[PDB]
Parts: sequence; structure tokens; C-alpha cells
Amino acid sequence: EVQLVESGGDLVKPGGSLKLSCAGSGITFSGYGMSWVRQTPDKSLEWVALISNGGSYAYYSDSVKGRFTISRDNAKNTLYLQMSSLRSDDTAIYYCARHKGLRGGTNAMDYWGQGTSVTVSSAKTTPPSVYPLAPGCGDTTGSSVTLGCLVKGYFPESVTVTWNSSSVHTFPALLQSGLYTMSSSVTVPSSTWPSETVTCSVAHPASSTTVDKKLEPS
Amino acid sequence: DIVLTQSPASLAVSLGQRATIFCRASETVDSYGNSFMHWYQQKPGQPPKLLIYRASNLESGIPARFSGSGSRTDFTLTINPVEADDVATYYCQQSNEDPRTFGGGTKLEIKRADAAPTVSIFPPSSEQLTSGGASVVCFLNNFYPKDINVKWKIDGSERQNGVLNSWTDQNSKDSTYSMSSTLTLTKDEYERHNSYTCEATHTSPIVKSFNR
Ligand SMILES: CC(=O)N[C@H]1[C@H](OC[C@H]2O[C@H](OP(=O)(O)O)[C@H](NC(C)=O)[C@@H](O)[C@@H]2O)O[C@H](CO)[C@@H](OP(=O)(O)O)[C@@H]1O
Repeated sequence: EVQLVESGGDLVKPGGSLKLSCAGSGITFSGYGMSWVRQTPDKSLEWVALISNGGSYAYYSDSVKGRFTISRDNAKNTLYLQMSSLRSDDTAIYYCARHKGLRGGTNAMDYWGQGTSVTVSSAKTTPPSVYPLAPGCGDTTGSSVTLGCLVKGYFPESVTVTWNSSSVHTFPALLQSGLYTMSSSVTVPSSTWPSETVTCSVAHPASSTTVDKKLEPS
Repeated sequence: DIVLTQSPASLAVSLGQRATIFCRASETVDSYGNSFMHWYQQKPGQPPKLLIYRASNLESGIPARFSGSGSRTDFTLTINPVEADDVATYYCQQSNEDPRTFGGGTKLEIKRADAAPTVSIFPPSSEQLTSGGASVVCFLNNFYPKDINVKWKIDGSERQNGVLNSWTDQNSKDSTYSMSSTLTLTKDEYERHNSYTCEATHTSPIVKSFNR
């Protein structure tokens, strides 16, 4: 029943500001230090900041000192990161993490949030177009059939594809012109399609877009 | 600042074998009779997860095949026996001094038998044609090793770009890779040509083709 629920990630203009939140579900932050860490698009992990149990002690990485503020509110079981003077290279997935609470020194980060995505750019939010990828109505098949969804022309990067009907393959997005393109595939037994429903659900939080595409032959 | 260096950057290991990953700190991470080096696992699309705290302590909930050891400046994480499920990037991190720092990561990959891709090709959907664009998509699925080459031929002639190729991470069950190849063109250019072919090499190439 433990989950660290993050919010606030968004597209922001260079020099802009943004506040991230992290609230503990089924877990108490009271009694424990906490950190923020980010994963930049190259997939490296970078420690950002920490804060002690009651908030007496705060420390910042060299890359964010003077621009970011870590704080917490234990009565609301919440951790915050206030970001300001944002620049391009702050673009990253931001995780909150609770520390272990052992005596005898410092502690590892034992519980981590799901990550919230921050993009720093002058470009504008563009929702995705979603196109089905299904074989032709006549086409011979078997034993399995591969289906997919093509997600095209969106910015910023963070989209999630979910299938409802199976091996799902997720292909990382790539930049075409100013916009992102990604695809996802799923493989289903020949006998179960098109008779049984298969749907890809595509979400792009930055534009508040959620698209469900039902896969049909042709 | 304590700088962490991991070795190797990538390590390939067969299922059932012992995998050993190394982390060297630029100065000691020991104090109070403990060593403040911690290890994390990160799988794609998932947050980091704590494996080992304070150099040698297994975190509750983590499989017993993980262990760690070391002191001062040298630390080791051991995965034994390695499972298909362990494909991930593994990080060391120190907390002896603020600012806290991570190592650069070590990718664990599984060594496995060669496998040819299953290839699927998709013409532009009517929806997209209706919109005014045209993308032709090819999936090459469940192949090994990761190094494979894809080429497109349009009416017999090789289209080298407007082509976007993207690989998955290694599959956590069968240890294969998959990739998507997308050829984007104008609707008008799409309809000017007849034959479309996506081809995988690496030779006896595997091919899928259609005609308009
Ligand atoms: C020396 C020590 O305890 N260091 C830990 C450090 O401590 C900061 C601060 O924490 C408490 O203050 P509140 O913030 O008011 O709780 C502590 N007070 C009491 C009553 O214990 C102060 O004495 C102390 O100065 O904080 C960090 C984490 O926040 C610790 O790291 P880990 O979380 O990694 O353990 C560090 O050990």
C-alpha cells in the first residue's frame, strides 16, 4: 500500500518557474530525510537536493544551488521542489525519494516516486495524432498477429501508451522537425483478432489529451 | 566532491552466471565504522529501486541473489544467479558527504542464442492519408543480437533517410530486442510510388513488402 505520488511536471519556458509536489500514500515522511533526484534525457541519474526530517538542514547540488528550493510539510506528508530560473538542461524526469531512517550516519533512498516530467523550452504544446497499425482485411496471418499505434506530431515528450485486450513493445520517441514521433506494438494470437477487441490508449498530459484507438483490419 | 566511477560501463552475462559490478570512489565513504555506499536498480519506464544500503545490507523486499560488499573506496555489487529479469542499469551512490553523488551506471545485458526478427509492415492508415501525411511502419520483433540493419526500398531503390529507427531495451523474459522503422513521406510522394519494402540484415535478408 506504499506509493509516493508526484505532480507538477510540465512544459516551461526558459527562465520560468515551476513547483513539484510529492505526497506519501501509505507511508510516513515524518522521521526521515528526503531527496529529489533527476534523470536527464541521456538516462543518467543526478542528485538534486535533500532536506532533513523537520526541515532544519537543506543541501543543493552545484547545478541547482541559487535556483531551486526544497521544502516539506510533514503535517501534509508532502515534499516540494520549487524551481526557478529554469534552463534547457533542467529538462528531466524528477523523482522524489524518502531516505531510510537508520542511526549511525546517513541513509540510502528506500522509497521512490514514479517521476514527473519537466521540459524547459520555447516550443509550444502540440497534441499527438494517433494512427492504427493493423494488417489488411484479406491478409493471411498466423499464428500470432502484430498490431500497433503510431503516435505522431507531439511536444513535449512525455506520452504513455496502454493496450487493452500479449507482449507489448515500447519504442522510444524521436524528434522529427520540432515534434516527437513514437510507436508501440502488441502481439496477439491470430484466432483472437479481429473478433476480440484490441485498443491502444494514448495519453499526453501536457495537452490534456487522451486518445483511444480501436484496432480494426485494413 | 566525491566522484564515483563504475566499471564496466556495460556487462553481458549468461543466464545463471555471476555478475559483478564495480564502483570506485575518489575518496573514502567510510565514517562511524560504516561505509556509506548504496546501490540502486533502474529498469526502463520504472523509477530507481534500492538494492543495497550501507555497502553490504540487502534491502527488505529485494531478491536474495543480490548482495554487496566493500569499504573505503572499493565496492562491489553481485548478482548471482543472474535472471532474464535483471536487465537494467545499476547505480552506486554515496552519502558520506554532501553533495551526494551517483556513479555513471552499469547496464546489465543478457548473452543469448542468435534469433532472427519477425517483421511486420504497415502501409499508411486511411486516417493519416485523410489528414495529408503518409508514414510506412516496419516492426522487427524479438531478434538477437541488438546489432541489426534495416533498409527501405521504394520501387526497387533504397531510401536512406526520412527514416527513423528506434530500439527497445532488452526484453525481460526472452532477452531479445525489437525495433521500429518508420519511413515518413508526403501523401503525394507516397501515391507516386508502387512497391514498398522494409528489409532486415545481420547475408540472407528478411523482407516484408507490399504494393499499392
Ligand atoms: C548529524 C546528523 O544527524 N545528520 C543527519 C542530518 O541531520 C540534520 C538535522 O536533522 C534533525 O533536525 P530536524 O531537521 O529539525 O529534524 C536533527 N535533530 C534531531 C532532534 O535529531 C539535527 O540535530 C540535525 O542537524 O540530516 C540528514 C537527512 O536529513 C541525515 O541524512 P540521512 O537522512 O541520510 O540520514 C544526516 O544523517
